[PDB]
Parts: sequence; C-alpha cells; structure tokens
Amino acid sequence: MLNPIVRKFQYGQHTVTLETGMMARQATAAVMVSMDDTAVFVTVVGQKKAKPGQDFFPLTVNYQERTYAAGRIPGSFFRREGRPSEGETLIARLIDRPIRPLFPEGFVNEVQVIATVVSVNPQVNPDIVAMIGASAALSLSGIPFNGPIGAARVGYINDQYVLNPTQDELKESKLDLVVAGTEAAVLMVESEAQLLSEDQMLGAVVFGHEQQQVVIQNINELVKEAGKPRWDWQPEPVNEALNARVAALAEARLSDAYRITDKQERYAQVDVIKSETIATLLAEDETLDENELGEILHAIEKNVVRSRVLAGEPRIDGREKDMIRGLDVRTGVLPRTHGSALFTRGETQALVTATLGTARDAQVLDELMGERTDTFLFHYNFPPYSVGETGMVGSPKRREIGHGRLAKRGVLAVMPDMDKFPYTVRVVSEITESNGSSSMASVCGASLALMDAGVPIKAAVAGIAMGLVKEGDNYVVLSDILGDEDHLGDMDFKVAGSRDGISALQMDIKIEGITKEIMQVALNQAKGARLHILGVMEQAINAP
Amino acid sequence: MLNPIVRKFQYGQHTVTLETGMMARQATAAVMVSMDDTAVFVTVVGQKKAKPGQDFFPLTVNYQERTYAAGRIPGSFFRREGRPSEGETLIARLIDRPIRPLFPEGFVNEVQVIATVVSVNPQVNPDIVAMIGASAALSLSGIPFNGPIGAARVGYINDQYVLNPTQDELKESKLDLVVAGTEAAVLMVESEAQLLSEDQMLGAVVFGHEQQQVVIQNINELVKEAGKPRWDWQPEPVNEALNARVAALAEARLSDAYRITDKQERYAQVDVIKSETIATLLAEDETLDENELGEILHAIEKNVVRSRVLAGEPRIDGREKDMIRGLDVRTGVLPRTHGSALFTRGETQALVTATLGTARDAQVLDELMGERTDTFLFHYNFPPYSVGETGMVGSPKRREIGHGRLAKRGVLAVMPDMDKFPYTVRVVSEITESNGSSSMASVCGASLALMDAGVPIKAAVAGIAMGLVKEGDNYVVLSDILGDEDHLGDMDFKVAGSRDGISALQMDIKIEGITKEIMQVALNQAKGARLHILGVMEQAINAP
Amino acid sequence: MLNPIVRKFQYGQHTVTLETGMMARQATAAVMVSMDDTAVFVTVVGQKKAKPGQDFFPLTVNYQERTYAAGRIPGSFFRREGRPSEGETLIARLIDRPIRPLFPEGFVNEVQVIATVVSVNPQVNPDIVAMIGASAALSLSGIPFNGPIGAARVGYINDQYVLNPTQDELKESKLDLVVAGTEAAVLMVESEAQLLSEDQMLGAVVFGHEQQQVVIQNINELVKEAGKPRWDWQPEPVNEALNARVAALAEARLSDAYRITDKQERYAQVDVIKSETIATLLAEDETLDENELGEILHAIEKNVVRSRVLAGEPRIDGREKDMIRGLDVRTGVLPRTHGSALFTRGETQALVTATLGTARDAQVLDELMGERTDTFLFHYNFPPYSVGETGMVGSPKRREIGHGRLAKRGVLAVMPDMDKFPYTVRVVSEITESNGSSSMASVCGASLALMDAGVPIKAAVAGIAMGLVKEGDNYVVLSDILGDEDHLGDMDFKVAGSRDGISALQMDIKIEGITKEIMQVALNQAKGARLHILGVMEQAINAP
Repeated sequence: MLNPIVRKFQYGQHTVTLETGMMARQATAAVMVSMDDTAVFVTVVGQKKAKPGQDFFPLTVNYQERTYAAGRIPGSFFRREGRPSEGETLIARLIDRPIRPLFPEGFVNEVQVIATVVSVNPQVNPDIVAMIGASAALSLSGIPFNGPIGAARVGYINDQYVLNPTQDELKESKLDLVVAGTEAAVLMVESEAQLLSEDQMLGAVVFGHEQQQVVIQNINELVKEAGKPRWDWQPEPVNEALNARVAALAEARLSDAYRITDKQERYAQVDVIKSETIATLLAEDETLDENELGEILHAIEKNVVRSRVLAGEPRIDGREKDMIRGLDVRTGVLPRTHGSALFTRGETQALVTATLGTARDAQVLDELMGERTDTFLFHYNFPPYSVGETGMVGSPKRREIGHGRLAKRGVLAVMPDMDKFPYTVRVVSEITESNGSSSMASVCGASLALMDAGVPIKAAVAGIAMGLVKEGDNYVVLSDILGDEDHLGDMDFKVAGSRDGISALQMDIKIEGITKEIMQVALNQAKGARLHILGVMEQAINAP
Repeated sequence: MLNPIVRKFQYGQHTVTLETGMMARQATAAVMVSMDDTAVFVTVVGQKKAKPGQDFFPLTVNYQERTYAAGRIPGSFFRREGRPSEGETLIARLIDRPIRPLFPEGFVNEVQVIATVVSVNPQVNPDIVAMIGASAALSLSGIPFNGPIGAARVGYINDQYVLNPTQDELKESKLDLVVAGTEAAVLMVESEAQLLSEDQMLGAVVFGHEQQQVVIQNINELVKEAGKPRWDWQPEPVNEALNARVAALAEARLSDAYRITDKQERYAQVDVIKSETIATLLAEDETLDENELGEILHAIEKNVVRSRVLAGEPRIDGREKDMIRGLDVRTGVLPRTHGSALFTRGETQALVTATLGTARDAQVLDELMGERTDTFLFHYNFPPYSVGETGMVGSPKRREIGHGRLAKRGVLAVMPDMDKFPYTVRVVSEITESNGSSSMASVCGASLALMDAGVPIKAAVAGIAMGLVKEGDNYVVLSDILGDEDHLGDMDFKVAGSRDGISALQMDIKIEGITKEIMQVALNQAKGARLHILGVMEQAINAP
Repeated sequence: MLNPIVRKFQYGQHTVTLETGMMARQATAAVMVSMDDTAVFVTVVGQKKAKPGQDFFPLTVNYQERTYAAGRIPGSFFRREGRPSEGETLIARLIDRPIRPLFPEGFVNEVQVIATVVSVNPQVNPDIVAMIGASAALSLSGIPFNGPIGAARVGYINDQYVLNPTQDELKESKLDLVVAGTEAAVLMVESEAQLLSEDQMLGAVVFGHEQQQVVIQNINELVKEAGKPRWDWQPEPVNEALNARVAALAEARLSDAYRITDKQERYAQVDVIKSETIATLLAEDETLDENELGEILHAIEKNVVRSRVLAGEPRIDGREKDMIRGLDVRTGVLPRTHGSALFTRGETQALVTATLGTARDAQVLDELMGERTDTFLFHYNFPPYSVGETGMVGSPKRREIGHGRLAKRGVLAVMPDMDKFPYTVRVVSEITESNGSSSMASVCGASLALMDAGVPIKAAVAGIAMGLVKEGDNYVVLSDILGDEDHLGDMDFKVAGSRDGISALQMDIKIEGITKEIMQVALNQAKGARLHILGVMEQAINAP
C-alpha cells in the first residue's frame, strides 16, 4: 500500500488541497491541485544530462482540458479531443511565462510541464489552479528553480479589490487580472479591465501579490516534508582567459556598432563582427568550443547596451528615455473593405483591418466551464517578412495567439455593447514590419480601423511597451523599447489604454527584485506616451 | 500486350484470386487479392541500399480504405479520403504485427508495405484480404522473409466453429478473432469474446491456424512460379575477438545491473555501463563502430535476463515465476466526474474515468461497409510522464489507438445492453506510470470506473499479461511481466475477462516454433492470475 | 515622414497600380499591386548567405486568401483562414512555375514569395494580380532574376480574343487561359477550351503574350526609378582539370548506360556508375566535395541524351522523334464499383475509377469571390510505389493537386450538362507506375472509366506530353517523352483533347528563347499522337 502526503490550507474563500507521491512516481515531479472542487493534475519531467549541442533553454508547457471534467462527451466528429483551442493555448502561456525567468542562467536541460485538468467547478477557474501545480511540482522536482510562485486573481467591485472572483461575480466586476511572482517580487501580470486610472490599476497588482503569499508559504513547507533533494547542478566556470581574449577584438567594434539608427544596417553589421571574430579564433586553434564563443559575444552585446543607458548616454537610435519614435497614421488604406488602417511607429507597423457581419457569424466557443458566443473577434498574424527572414506560414503559433488575445483585451473595454451595436466584428492585424512592440501598435491600428468601419467606439484607444535597465539598486525606465532593448533588457512592460484610463496591460519581467516604487515610474511615464499616440491619432480621425 | 499471372483457390465458402506481374510493375512486389466482391491492392517497396547509421529495422505499414470501393462519395468538406481513421489504423496493425518478427535479425533496410482497398463486399471484411495480400507480396518480393502467413476469422456459433463468418453471421456469433501464423507456428492473434472458457478459446486459435494452411500452400506455389530471385543478403559475420573483449568488461556489470529491482535506479545504472564501455573502447581504438557495440551490449542484456529465468532463480524484481505484483485498488478518487477509478499494479498505474451521455453524444462511425452508431467509448492516452521521459504531449500515436480498442474488447462483453441501459458511456484511461502492461491495467480500472458511475455491468472484469522465455525446446512461463521482460522475452500474452470466462485475448508471439501444448499452460496460469486481481477488486466493490 | 513610390498604368481596361517603399521596409522587396479594386500584397525575402549543405534551389511560393478582402467573416469553426485550400494551392503553383526557370543556373540561396489577398473586386480575379506582384517584387529586390514577366488572361467570345475577361464574361467565353512569359519569350501556360482547334489555341497564346508586354515595360521603368541594386553574385567557376578528370572515367560507360530500354535496368546502371566513380575519386583524394562531383556527373547525363537526339540518333528506349510508346487499354477491372479503367502507356499506368452520386454529395467550395458548388470531382494520387521508392502518405501534395486540376481541365469540357445528367460524378486516379506523363495518362483513363460507369460523355478524350531538345536554333520535337527526356530536356508541353478539338493545354518551359514555329509544331505533332490513342481507346469501348 502507498499513501500520499497531503497539506490543506485556506485561500480566500476556498480550501486548496495539495497531494504528492502517489500517482506519478516515474515522473520527477507530480502534484494534484484542488482549489475547492476544480482539480488540475500537473507533472514536471526533467532530464539530468541534456544534449551538449544546446544553446537555448528548452522549456515546454502543455496545457490540456479534459472533457470528463465537466461531465460531457466532446462535440467533435471523432468524439475525442485533439488540438488545443484558443483558451487552452492562452493558459499554457500563462503558466510558462512566470516560471521561465526563475531558472538559473546557463541551465540548458530540457524540462516539460504537463498540466491536465481532472475535474472542474463552473464557479472557480482552473487557470490559477494549474499555476499552483507548476509552482508546487517544479519545487518538488529537485531541478534548480527559484520561488515558488503564487497564483492570484483580482476582481474590482464597489471601488475595492476582491480576491478570486467567480463567474457570477465577474459579471458585476470591472477589473480582471491574474498576478504571478515569487515571495520577493512580482513576475507577470495579465490584465483585462474597464477604464480605471493609473493608481488603482497598480494597487490591484500589489493586492494580489500580498494575497498569494499564503500559497507560497504552504508549498515551501511541503518541500521540506515530501520534496526530493536538489539537483547537483553547477554553471560552466567563468573563463577569464577567453573573456579578455575575445573582448580585445570584439568589444571595441561592437561598441561602435550599437550607434546605428537603422535596424537593417545594424543587424548586418553585428553579423559580420560575429562572423570574422569566430573565424579568426577557429584559425588560431580548432579546440575552442564554437558555441562558447557565441555566448561571450552575446554577453558583450548585453554589456554595451545596458551600461550606456545607466550612464545617461543616448540610446541605440539616439533617443532619450521618455522619448518615443516617430508616428505615421493612415486611415482608409484598403478600397473594398469595411475598415482599414496603417499605423506606423518608427520602423514597426501593422496593417489592421475591420470586418462587419450578422449575429449568425459569431464564434461559438465550446469551453469547459460553459458554452458562450463571442461577438468581438481579434486575430494576430506574424509573417516572416516582418523581421526580415524566411520561415513557415499557415497555422498561427503560440505567441501569434497570445498577442492576439492581448490586443483584444485592450479594445474590449472600449467596444460598444450589443444594445447599441448588434453586429459581429472581426479585426485582423497584419504585422508588416517588426522591431519593438507588435501587440501594442495594433491596438492603435484597431481603434483607427473600427472607426473607419463605422463602429461607434466609446473613446480612441492606444498603447505602448516599456522597458527597464536595472543594475544593483538604481534603474532607468525606457519609453517605447526597440528589439535590442527587449531581448537584452529586464522587462517588457506593455501598457494599453485610452485618453481617460487604462484598458489592459501586460507585465513580463525577466529578473527578480522588482519593486512597487519603480512600478509607479513605469506606469506614469507610459501614460504620458499614451496621450502622445492619441494626439496624432485624433489629428487624422476623431469621429466614427 | 500486357499479361497477368492468375491463381484461384477455394477457401471456405469464398474464392480467393491472386494476380501479379501487370499492376505496379515498377515496385518490387504488387499483388491484387480480391475475393467475392472486394479486394486490397498491396505493394511492397524495399530499398537495395541501407542507411548510413540505420540501427533499428524501419517497417511502415499504411492501410487505407478508398470510398469508391463501395461506390460512394466521401462525406467531408474536401470530399476526399484524408488521414486514416480509428478503424484504418487498427487493420494496419493487424498487417504490421505478424510480418515484423519474420524479418531476420540484422536486417536494417527500409521496407514499406502499403494496402489500399479498391472494391468491397458488405459481407466479406477487407482485413484478412489485406493480410493475405501482404503475405503474398512480401513472399514474391524477394526481400528476406520467413513466411508466408495465413489469415482467418474463427467465430463461434452453436458450440461450433465456422471459417470466416459473414457480417450477418457475426451478429449471432459469440466470438470474433483474427489469427495469423506460418506453416510451422502461430504469430499473432487479436480477439473479442462473450465470456468463453479456456478450452474453447484455445481450440479457436488452433482451428483458425489449421484452416489458413491452404492459403500458405497456394502462396508458396505462386512464389515457385512467378517469384523474383531472392536477395543476396547475409548477416554480419560474428567474431569472438570483439565479443569476449566486451563480455570480460560488461557482462559482470550487467549481471548486477538487473538486480536493482527499481525501474528508475535500474535504467540509470544500465545507461552508465553503456556510456562507459563504449567510451573506454573508443579511447583504446577510435576506428570501431559505435552502432555495432550497442548491438553486442543488447545481446548480453538478452543473455543475462533469459538465463536467470530459464533456471530456477528469481527474476529482475525478486518475484517467482508465477508470483504477481502488488495491487492498489481505488475508486471515487475524483470529485466532479461521473465515475472515478485509480488502479495500480506494482509499478504501472492507470487513472480511469467514466462519463455518461444521451443518444445525442453517440459516436457516428463512417465505415466503408456502412454507417453505424457506437454506444460504448474507450480512449487510451499514453503521456511521456508515464515512463519518465519528455515527448510531445500531442497525440495520438498508433500504439495509443491499438491499445484503446484492446481494452474496449475486454469490457464490451461485460457492458449492459441498450434496452436495460440507454446511455452512451465514454471511458478515458490515463496512464500515470508505465512498467509492464498498462493496457491490461486499463481494463481493471474500467470496471471500477463503471461501478462508481452507476453503470450496471454484468460482473467485475480484470486483465493481466504473460511472458515466455524459450531456448531449444524447454520453456518457462512468467506471470505479470515487467517492461523489459516484454522486450527481452518472446511473447506478449494478454488475457482479459471475468471469473466465468474470457472477454479479450491478445497473442503477440515474436519467435517461431511455438507449441500448442505450451499455450494451454500459459492460458490456464493466466486464469489463476486474473482471479487474484478480481478478488481485491471485489473487496473494494462487488456491486454498483 | 514615410513616402511611397507609385506608378499606375493601363492594361486593356482596368488600371493597374503599383506601389513600393512604404509597406514592409525590413524585407528585401514588397509591392502593393491591384487593378480595379482587387489588391494582392506580395513580398519577396532573399537570404544573403546560403546554407553550407545545399545542392538544389529552394523556391517556396505560398499564396493565401484572406476573407476580410470581400468583407465577410469566414464560415470556419475557429473563424480563421489558416491552412491553404484546394484553390489557394493552384494559384500558388501558377506563380511558382513561370518564375522558377528565370533564376540563374547554380543559384542555391533560399527565397520566399509571400503573396496575400488584402482586397478583392467580385469581377477582377486576384490570380493574375498576384503574378504581376511577384514579377515586380523579384525585379525590385536585386536578387538575380532574368525577368520581369507579364500576366494575361485570354478569353474567346464570338470567335474573337478578349483580354482579361471578368467572371460574368467567362460564361460566354469558350476558352480560359493564363499566359506568362518575358519580353522575348513565353514561359508557362495553363488553359481550358471547349474543343478548339490548334490554330485557335496557338493564336491565343500569342495574343496574350503581346498584350502583357505593357505590364513588363512598366515594371522595368519602376526598377529604374526605385529599384534596389542587383546582387553581387557569381556562380561556381568551371573546373577544367576536374570535368575532364571525371569524363575520362565515367562518360565512356554512362553513354552506354542511356542506351538500354528498361527503366529499372537503366536507373540501377546509372546509379552503380556514380557509386563507383565517386568512391574512386574520394579514395584518390578526400579534398573534393560530395555535391560538386554529382553536378559534373549530371552534366554528362544531360550531354549524352541531348547530343543523340539533336543529331538524329535513336532515343533511349529505341524510339523515333515522333514515335509513341505501346498502349494497353483495359476497362471493367473492378467488380463492386461504378467505373473501372486500367490505361497503360509504355511503362506508365493509371488505375482510374468513376463514382456516381447525388446533388447532396457535391463539394461546396468556399472560394473568396463566389459561392459556387462543384458537381464534378477529380482526385490525383501519386504514391511512392509508382516510381519504386519509399515515402510518406497523408495529405495530398502540391504536385498532386496541380495535376488533379490539370487532368480535370481535359475532362470538364467534354462532359455533359446537368440538365441531361443530374448526377454528381467523382473521378479518382491511382498511379501504380510512372515514367513519362501520368497526369495526361489520367485523362485517357478518365474517359474509359466514365464510359464504364454509364456517363453519357459527348466524346472520348485522350492526350500526351511533348518535349524539346534545343541548344542553338535548330530543334527536335519529341512525342510522348520519358522521365529522363523531361528533366534533361528543355520544356514540358502537355496537350489533351478529343478527336475534333483540344480540351486542355499546359506549357512548362525551362529555357528562354522559344519561337512561334516550334510551339505550333509541338501542338500539331501532339494531334497525331492524340488520334493514335483515341483509335486504340475506341477498339475497347465507344458507347456507354
């Protein structure tokens, strides 16, 4: 006989139960989460010795909702679920994003987080239930993983924050955000609100982070109770011999390379510097490990950008911190469509179109919690010609779907109700070129496309992404980040809203140690830039 | 003018016609086997040149069912037969399973045996017609094949046997099995029975094997008449200079490596030896093939386990040759689903669920013969976290479909009729951990899920797997085999049924020379092992 | 801030507008094309450096129609276009085919042509608009391209040729062809014509070629205005010391290798020479490249065949310049289906079947501009066993859909109306062996299958493909070419029709400098071979 080890704790209005060490033993980690009646079984499998020819951390999270959870036989032709829907893909991204940055730098081992829904209650979502599982299992696995993260859902009724609102409570609620992060700092946040202000939008993030602290403490006690011992992993020793040998040839040229304004001219230049430096090092001796060099050159690229921002020197394209790129607004680009828009910011632009139809063309979503019909439709396409390369095209990938739901949340608060406008609207965003924010601009393109179409929107809506360069305690907040300022930066602080308030913001932080004090600066500077986008948008069109 | 080579012979109540030499002359083999209204054109293509590193034998069988065989336009959006359905995959396995062990060891050349149905009779099933088709083609191809095999459906009407029962006669029949084997011995068997005794179930396998002998004789005469010259292929010359060089270094390590008992600790130890023995030989001589060294180590692994079980000595986990693994019967493990079950046998586990629905949720099967509705549903999911590896959560592999119907056949005889219980039942089996037989454990969890849901089944149903190790003429029968035992053994003898009779039986023999005398011993020992599972199941629940 | 470069002109009636320099700046080239209201946004991306291990030229043209162009929400389940349809792949091939031979010999850099429909007029067809867009983008990119090409649709109303007919004007027309080619010579060509004569079909190609000249002139002027400078590219230099080194060892017996008749004996002989020549050259020195030696051997294979045909020597299988291979006509090959046919030409055969149905079984094509329901279906299947190789079977390949419609082009014109025959007919072609033209042999098998089914077709239809060997100004026209005479040849000239007129005409030229006189001779010589097949076809069956 095998007996499981359990621990029960009160969380909000529901009693969350965690179980381990009875179901999957062959898997490195296995926990079964049960908020109140909704259960999600999460397993984490990680290899001890991965491949040697790996340069990227290969983490994959597969979220899947079982049909027997609600107690219904699937409506598919084969009577068996198959491909994940738009709902299941968004939750998969909601679990990956917070857990990714907690892994130590230099960890290249393949890990897979399989989260399957067991049972479901029509009141409690299982999003946040699955996020606790990936937080509990990964801490019990032994795999080097900081945290663990807490999962919290924030509501807003009567100008006051409510922890974990049900489906019936969400009908009267104004704000709907999911907050995740470690005990020390916040890590992500996915929001969907009405038109709240800047102060109350930040207060909900702090509220949820304080409430999720109960979950974090209960997992930590379970690690010392049933958790497997930590992996004996050590990062590759910092070779000071090569870090001065490569830098004496590359750091001098790469410092001058990051002053070019054009993206095409800069990326072609840094590729040449990376090519001939390795070519010379291979000509010296064939012992030097190729990849190794690729990470040293990448470390120099990170050091050149970050140090110049902290000192007070001009950015890549030679732009101050609170300064943004130039704007180009074009309404009515297509001839035989309902609505069309061409919004351009610097060197990134989105061809956004709007379509109108009857209520019969509504998307009938067969969700696990309940069957609902979606009136407003938003689609995000990211073709390879935007970044300037070749790739596969046909079916939308993870992001494509994630950024599409993001741009939907930023407009959903503005969109008129069915009582005034009873027509199904489909908005398609086509990324023509991409350098900084592609999900954001869109929201700017959607507002121009919906007016042009004839949709009576409440107020013009815009949005821009923010960044951060943090080293020690001091920090610099960036307005309208570039491609090199996001991949080498510390966070992708996306904010979208109207003239009055904020519709929806996405918080993606890569480092731990983020504070509420530096959150206010990033929130306030985004509002000043948001009004600047709208000042040019209202210059072209101001009425539907 | 083109000319065909025709052979006709009487087989039961049907006449079988074999044509070769005119259709698909470019392919190594092409045989047109069409009985009384219906046929399955089968072609074999084998590459003369083997891969560069190819180690395993790549055999791929694609069985597809054209809709114009019955004379009907397919009911789809594209109006064309696309990817194979649940049915098409099953027959493909009935073609792939008997032919695979007949290919000689050391043969790594890629071969493809595809079968396409070109016309069809509502009374004669295309499954055995395709099996004879592949048997005739592979023998006429020239590719090293130790066949040919015969195909026969046995059935059971009025305490008697009838060779290849028709679709109308199958409704009155209490048995439905397809037997495949050579002139010397049996090789496979896929069966479905309505609670039959061991003597009647064993006598059915012998009956079908004796009746299919005329098929083998008629194929052999065609090979002597219109057969392509056999391939000049010889296995790698076995040298004792390299074998004893590894055996004096690895056999001592591998002997203690199979005494570890625990799966995770055994596989970790057995991988270390493989990773070190090859590495130490490469340090001494780097001109040796790594691919050859792994095949020798696999032969040593085969010699250690088989010799220990051949003599009176406990196996890899400490069990005797009839002793079965420990049991953990659990039900009502999940809250918000109709039926819950948790079955664990030693180191294998299956989370089985039950779901109830109306006649609206019935599976509408669009088969080649005609449209029918399926009331009982069974799905088999095999995730990567079961064995402790990383894979694509995606699905569903073939083995997943083949084992899905396997467990469906074991419960179908137990399941109540439509009149007494007019509800469509959906059963989903989730493999939590895998070691030994997980398909037989799915049948044990199925009965527990149905009783928890409230489904009034006839009796309790259970299932176990049996193994064999034979060297010369003497044999040792194993009860409830482990994973490896299945790979390093000789046969996968699966038996599923109740206390009274057998509901399902699968016979997957990988070696020829199997005796009728040893089959009645393995089936009788399986009955005693099945009653042990059923006794513990009745302890937790004996009625719904 | 952002300025476009625009040039608009006239092309018969609808004014064609071309725009570049604003949309998609990151990519290599992006041109906004359109006529009246139909707009197709085409992008071309070319990679600077080639992949180390490349031997072939990777051209991947993908055409995607988006439903917001017409102003309609898609009728799909997810409400997203996604994967390319049956129609979308045909236009993708219609763009890929003419542009492929224009790339210089030796160029191996990966290029992608992404053409997407963004706006559409219900009268103007996007297919010719997308072809102009790709022609403009490839010329403005700088990537080595020997264009530009023009696109013209030719109709035939009241014995007169009409340039670019609208969808309403096509109902009166008896011809619908899409002609493509450079300023000096024609390239590809696909037609469909209710039994028209040779001079009518030939004159229509010349008509469209002369009318599309104004398009090419306006593209060339735009390149002179705002075109990115031509790529600094130079092909691999001719190795005089290596080309003679291989020839003095391989060319001697490779000349005798293309002398034997049988395909299986020839392809085994040309492979065994290559397997021995390269093995000896690698043993002599290991500094040589694997792919470089194969390119010289292929040049020998090309030179041996072409030199014999041009001089006046007998062909590979011992045929004359106008001689057609042996024919085998069989019908009623299958028992339990409506239509059955087994047509064989030389060593190529197609198992063609005809299936009868009702109006309920008709395919509803959700095309961009249109709601038409197709009553006639044609499906082409090219399995791996036809060529004697091993591959993967699943979703119909681009080559299968292209030949499927191409075989449909010849049958649709001769088929009876819905008023006299109100049954939906499905035709499925199965290629069992292939060497010459299996797509045109499917048309011959289609007429035999329909007569066996009972379809009252107006006349019998047959056809063959034509080849040409031209290196100077003198030419040799070949009737019914092989696989070796098509790859090493210069053009693929497909003709299909009845005893009175031509139903289908396809033109696939790989070389520049095609004259008017060689196009009519290849068409007139095809008529003689077409009458030969129909004469043998009438011997078996003449009336249903």
